[PDB]
Amino acid sequence: SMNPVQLDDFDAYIKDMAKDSDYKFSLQFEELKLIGLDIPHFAADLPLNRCKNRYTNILPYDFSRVRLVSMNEEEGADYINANYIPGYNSPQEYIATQGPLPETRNDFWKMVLQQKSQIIVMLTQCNEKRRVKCDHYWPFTEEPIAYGDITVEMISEEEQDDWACRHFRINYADEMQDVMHFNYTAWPDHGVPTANAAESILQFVHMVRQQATKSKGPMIIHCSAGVGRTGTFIALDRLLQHIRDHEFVDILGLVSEMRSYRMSMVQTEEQYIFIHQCVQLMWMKKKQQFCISDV
Ligand SMILES: [Cl-]
Ligand SMILES: [Cl-]
Ligand SMILES: [Cl-]
Ligand SMILES: [Cl-]
Ligand SMILES: [Cl-]
Repeated sequence: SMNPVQLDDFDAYIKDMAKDSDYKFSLQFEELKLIGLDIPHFAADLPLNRCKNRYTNILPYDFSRVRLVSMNEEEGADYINANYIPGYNSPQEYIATQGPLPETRNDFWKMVLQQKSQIIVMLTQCNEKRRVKCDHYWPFTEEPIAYGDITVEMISEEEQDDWACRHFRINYADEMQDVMHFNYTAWPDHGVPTANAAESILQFVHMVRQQATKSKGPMIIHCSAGVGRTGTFIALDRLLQHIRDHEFVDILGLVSEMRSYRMSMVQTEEQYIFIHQCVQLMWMKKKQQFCISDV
């Protein structure tokens, strides 16, 4: 479950991964399916926490789960469906979480505050094609809204074709924190995304990364399950940095590592292949960069 590939061999690699109706893609993916099967998630299974999980089979591992501050000995007080994930720069660079439910939106804001996260990435619209994905857990207007103990004011909201950016100021009594929220709204349909789809997503990943160099705390990433589009964005973000610095990539290693921190990161084979497609584009662009001589 690591397979590092030299970038000047990546073209031939993906052609081989693609032969026989993507057979080697499937085989790697079947390797990945096994990662984390015997890592405990006892907390995720507590009775009082059943209603805090969007899905019954997307549960946070106990070792990497994010804990909320607990006033109580009440069961599951500290629980949220979120895990820390390593990144390119730090071992707790990200938090991958499900899209908040109405019943957990308060818990979600508590996490943002307690974790001192200044960046939230949302890879879904609240509803898509008449299916619920995520509660609209932030305000609709500029008027501050109380979410349990934490008030959120939208300071600004900028909408583009494929994404929107929102500045939130959050407070808990005398404690105040500023948070940027980035919502990608054009996540492609099943199955082979266009060239423009891949380019749009890479542009989005680039913009979030620019804000991350200015900020501190974990970067919170969610979709609906907090595994599929979420793992994909995290993979892409790390791969962008990696490919800037190196002449090789290990995508298999990368997803294997992520699945050790949260189950089912990169949910589908189609997403796994999409990562490879995005890496082919990153490589093309780096090769364009090679035609400029500075040093
Ligand atoms: Cl950890
Ligand atoms: Cl850390
Ligand atoms: Cl403060
Ligand atoms: Cl890795
Ligand atoms: Cl996809």
